[PDB]
Amino acid sequence: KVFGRCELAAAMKRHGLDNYRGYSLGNWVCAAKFESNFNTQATNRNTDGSTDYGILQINSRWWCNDGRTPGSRNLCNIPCSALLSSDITASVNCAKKIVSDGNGMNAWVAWRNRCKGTDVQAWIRGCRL
Repeated sequence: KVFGRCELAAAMKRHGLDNYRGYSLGNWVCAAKFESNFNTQATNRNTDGSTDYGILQINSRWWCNDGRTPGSRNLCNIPCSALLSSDITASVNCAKKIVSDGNGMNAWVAWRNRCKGTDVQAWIRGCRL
C-alpha cells in the first residue's frame, strides 16, 4: 500500500536501519518520500532499458532480476518483483548492501537532490519510538 509517514518510520526502525552506516532514520524515511512517495508498488522506466522498483526505487541494471534487463548483474540476489511486496524486508536487505558499496546514500538521486544537508529530524517528529 501507500505507507503513512510514521508507519514507515517504525517499519524501517525494526529493520535495523537507524544510524546504519552513519545514516540516521530520517535520511531513510526522507529518501522514501521523494523516491516513491511512500508507495510500495511504485515503478519507473529509465531510457537504458532497465526498471526502477519499490519503496526505494532499486534499479534493475545492478541490483535485482526482472528478466527484462539485458547483460545485467543481480548483486542483492533477489527477483525485482519482491521489491514490490507490501512487507519491506527485501527492499531493506538490498538497500543495506547498496549503501555499503562505497558511495553511501548518493546511490539514490531523489535523496541526493532533496534530502542531503537538510533538517533530517523533522522527518521523524511526531512519531513514537
